[PDB]
Amino acid sequence: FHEMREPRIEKVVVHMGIGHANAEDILGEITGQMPVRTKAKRTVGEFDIREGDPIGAKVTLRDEMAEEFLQTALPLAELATSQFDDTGNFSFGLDVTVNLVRPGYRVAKRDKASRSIPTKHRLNPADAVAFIESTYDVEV
Amino acid sequence: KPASMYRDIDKPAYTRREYITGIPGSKIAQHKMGRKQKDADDYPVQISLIVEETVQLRHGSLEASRLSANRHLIKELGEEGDYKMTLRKFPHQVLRENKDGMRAAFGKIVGTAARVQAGEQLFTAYCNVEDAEHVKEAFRRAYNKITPSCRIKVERGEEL
Amino acid sequence: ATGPRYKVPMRRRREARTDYHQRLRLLKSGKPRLVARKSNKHVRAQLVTLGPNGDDTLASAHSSDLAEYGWEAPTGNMPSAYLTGLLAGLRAQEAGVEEAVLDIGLNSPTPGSKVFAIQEGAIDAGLDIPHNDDVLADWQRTRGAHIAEYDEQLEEPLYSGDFDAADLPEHFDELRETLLDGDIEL
Amino acid sequence: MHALVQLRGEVNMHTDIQDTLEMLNIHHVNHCTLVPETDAYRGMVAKVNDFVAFGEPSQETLETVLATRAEPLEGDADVDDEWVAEHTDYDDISGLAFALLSEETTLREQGLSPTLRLHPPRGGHDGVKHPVKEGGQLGKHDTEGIDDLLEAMR
Amino acid sequence: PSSNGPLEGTRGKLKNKPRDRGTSPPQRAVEEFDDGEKVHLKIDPSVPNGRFHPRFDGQTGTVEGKQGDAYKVDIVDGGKEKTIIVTAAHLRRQE
RNA sequence: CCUGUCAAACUCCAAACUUACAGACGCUGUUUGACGCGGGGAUUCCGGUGCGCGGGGU
RNA sequence: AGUGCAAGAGCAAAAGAUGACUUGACAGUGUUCUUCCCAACGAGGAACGCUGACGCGAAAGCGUGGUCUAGCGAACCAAUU
RNA sequence: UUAGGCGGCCACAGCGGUGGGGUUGCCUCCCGUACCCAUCCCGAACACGGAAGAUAAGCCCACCAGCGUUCCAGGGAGUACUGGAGUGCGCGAGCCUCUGGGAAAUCCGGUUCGCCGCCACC
Ligand SMILES: [Cl-]
Ligand SMILES: [Cl-]
Ligand SMILES: [Mg+2]
Ligand SMILES: [Mg+2]
Ligand SMILES: [Mg+2]
Ligand SMILES: [Mg+2]
Ligand SMILES: [Mg+2]
Ligand SMILES: [Mg+2]
Ligand SMILES: [Mg+2]
Ligand SMILES: [Mg+2]
Ligand code: NA
Ligand code: NA
Ligand code: NA
Ligand code: NA
Ligand code: NA
Ligand SMILES: [Sr+2]
Ligand SMILES: [Sr+2]
Ligand SMILES: [Sr+2]
Ligand SMILES: [Sr+2]
Ligand SMILES: [Sr+2]
Ligand SMILES: [Sr+2]
Ligand SMILES: [Sr+2]
Ligand SMILES: [Sr+2]
Repeated sequence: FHEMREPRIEKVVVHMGIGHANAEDILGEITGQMPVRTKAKRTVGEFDIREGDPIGAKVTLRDEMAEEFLQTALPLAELATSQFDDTGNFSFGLDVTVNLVRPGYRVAKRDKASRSIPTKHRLNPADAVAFIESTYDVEV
Repeated sequence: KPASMYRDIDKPAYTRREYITGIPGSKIAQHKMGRKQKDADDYPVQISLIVEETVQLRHGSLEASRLSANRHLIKELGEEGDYKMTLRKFPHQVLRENKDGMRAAFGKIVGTAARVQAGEQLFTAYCNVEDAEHVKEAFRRAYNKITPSCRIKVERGEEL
Repeated sequence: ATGPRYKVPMRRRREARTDYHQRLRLLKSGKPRLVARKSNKHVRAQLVTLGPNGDDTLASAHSSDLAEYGWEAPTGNMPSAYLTGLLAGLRAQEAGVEEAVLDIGLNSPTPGSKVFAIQEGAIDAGLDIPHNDDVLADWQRTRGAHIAEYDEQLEEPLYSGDFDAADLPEHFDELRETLLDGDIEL
Repeated sequence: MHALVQLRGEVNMHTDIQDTLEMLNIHHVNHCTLVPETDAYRGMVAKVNDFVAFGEPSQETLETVLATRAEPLEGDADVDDEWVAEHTDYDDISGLAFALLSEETTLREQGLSPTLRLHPPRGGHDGVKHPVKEGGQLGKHDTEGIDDLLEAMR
Repeated sequence: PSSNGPLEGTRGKLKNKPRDRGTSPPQRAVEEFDDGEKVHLKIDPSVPNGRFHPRFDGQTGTVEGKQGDAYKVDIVDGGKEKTIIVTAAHLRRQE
């Protein structure tokens, strides 16, 4: 019961929303794996006439690659209360977002007979803080 | 122009503003009169003005009658008396006029009117027992400025 | 849900189990579907045809009933998949079924996968099914040689329950041998 | 079983109405036919409703009328008990009349014209511009009311 | 009419009621009809192909063979006999 | 929440009614041959009125 | 929402978006409906087949241009294959 | 069907909620990347290999009607509208009687928290 309910890190997405690159090199070295470009939609007056074109990049970290990053990433930002998604996620920082969820998430990500996670099984801001706080730092 | 030109319902409903342009504004200044803050149920007497024939009443007549009716209520009950009258209909029907002979005769927009079936409530006033004979008089003046004959019916009141 | 105007998906689309767009293109052939479905532990293969109140399964085979012919191995792998297909394909021949079209449901058409293995089995059983040989896994991986070589990187036994230490793709050969035999109580 | 009597002429009446009448074997004003009460026949008289006079006649009245106005399928031959006896499945007019009312046979089945060609109503009818409920002579009638008509047109 | 195209004045008949919106069930698009069978003609708004002229909606023809997968249904427009090529998707059995 | 109005180019609804096919009854056709097919000859392509439903227009 | 453009209609594991590959916007010949309700009438149009040759896909299958309804032209003569 | 696969009808099946269920069984979540295959970056997904753990998700089972929907009774209503007829009424727009049909909103109480087909299976 309690084991199949205790949270885990789904993914850690580190991204840099520039606007026009040379920044791929830093993310690659700080995360470990290979990064990916980021395009945009809708023409903007801030010199964005080319729809599909590089603006930024991101990296989705999973498993160890994610934890080994968080250990040397969390000690760099003062986490707050408001800095938490109603779902149970948080973004701080070069942005760094941590997606958290319970053991049976695959049900909503798979192809065959997928189903959305019930609100009860959906993580909570409180349950989120606790789990994280219970791992090398303080809250609020 | 005479009401003879528009009083009868003899054309299709012409109200789709998305297809009609240049429609003249409504001369009807207000629809809520008296004390619009107090409720209708806070009054012992509720007298309505009922139209006895199905007709089309132009916004000019609507304003003219609503005016001469409420202008009386003001005179008799003061500018802030304990009454509250209501004009429930709104000029939805757009009117034309073929103002060339019968060639390309579809007319231009000249006004608006409110369609009212027989037996409908054009006006409904809410007053106290004492001021009941005043509203009846305001309505007597009002039915004089609209095409049909009317009935002044007391909907809530056995004080007589 | 929301109101009267609202549109609720067809039950099997709601459930995310049936791809109706692919189903129509499938049915257009006029032949029966060789429904190839797979689970975490097992593999199923049904020879389905169309019917007035719903589909009709004329023949079928489940990896579970594979042991009934001497299968002491797991049931969610390549040799298992192929064999289940061959079994199903054989029962199909008996029921009068001679041709079919592979229906892989919501599975992906990945080269060498289990559904193509299931397909190779049914075809081998004597069924005429539109296929493409270069999308099928090579004979050895079908046998289960990929797992024996995985067990070679031992140090720790691959199989928990004692089937054997080094594993036997020869067991596959034994079973296939058993099925192709004219006798066998289907 | 009802007795239909055309009381209004063909001129100006809708074609689909005039056709229905003709299907009910009635081609002239003052002509009568005996129609069974069935769903199909009910739809037919409903359509003819405003140009006809109908209702269930009494055994007695049906006999008076058959005696006086019934004709063979061909000829002037008087339809009397003797005639009825020699050509029909009955012994007399009453026998026939009972069968018609009980809807066991028809006028054709017994070699009789399906039409009773009646005489104008003696002393006149109640008018052809109003129904029975309004003092007219059109539409459904009382068993007593229909008899008064059929007898007056004997 | 203001124009004379095939879809002229066909707003109602070629539109689905909100709840019938979306892709139609494959079953009826595959239905097999036999020669001599009486079938009702009704265009399925959700199905683009294999339609007949909207003027023939409501007819009840007689299947008299097929051309490809589509059927050849006989009908009588007014007093004139016509043959209509139509796919099962827009056909229903009578009774 | 409460309170007051509408739609030829709106519709969650929805007739009467019109309409395809078939059965039944009716009527009709098999010496008055219907239904249908083939051929000869046209006239006709200024219409009008009543009622019902209209659209334009005082 | 989007789907080139009136308006109305169709579309969500798509008819939309992205990506990649591709040239079926192919040759030949028809059936049917439309044009022209009923009911004769050309060009034009569409749906649906067959033969040939191809593209894509694991395959069923999809592609006879653009989701559907507008974007069209006789004889004579010239040019062209 | 002590949890399965494929379906038909495509909300009576939706939305939301409550309770129950799994030793070598089932479905899962689950564990794991040598392979087939995979990510414009991630064994996340897809694909493959497999059981140490779990029934908390899903799923299956039982049940609740607050919202949406289906149907039924009574009320609204034989009202609104309407096919046929009238030397019936009205200056008239229009109305009425007879005949054959007949709503919608809404009120009230019930219903509905899917039904059915095929194959497999303590
Ligand atoms: Cl599957
Ligand atoms: Cl057609
Ligand atoms: Mg005679
Ligand atoms: Mg006299
Ligand atoms: Mg008289
Ligand atoms: Mg229309
Ligand atoms: Mg010339
Ligand atoms: Mg040239
Ligand atoms: Mg539970
Ligand atoms: Mg008069
Ligand atoms: Na790029
Ligand atoms: Na002029
Ligand atoms: Na549909
Ligand atoms: Na043509
Ligand atoms: Na569970
Ligand atoms: Sr008019
Ligand atoms: Sr007056
Ligand atoms: Sr009509
Ligand atoms: Sr197309
Ligand atoms: Sr994993
Ligand atoms: Sr007069
Ligand atoms: Sr006058
Ligand atoms: Sr009734």
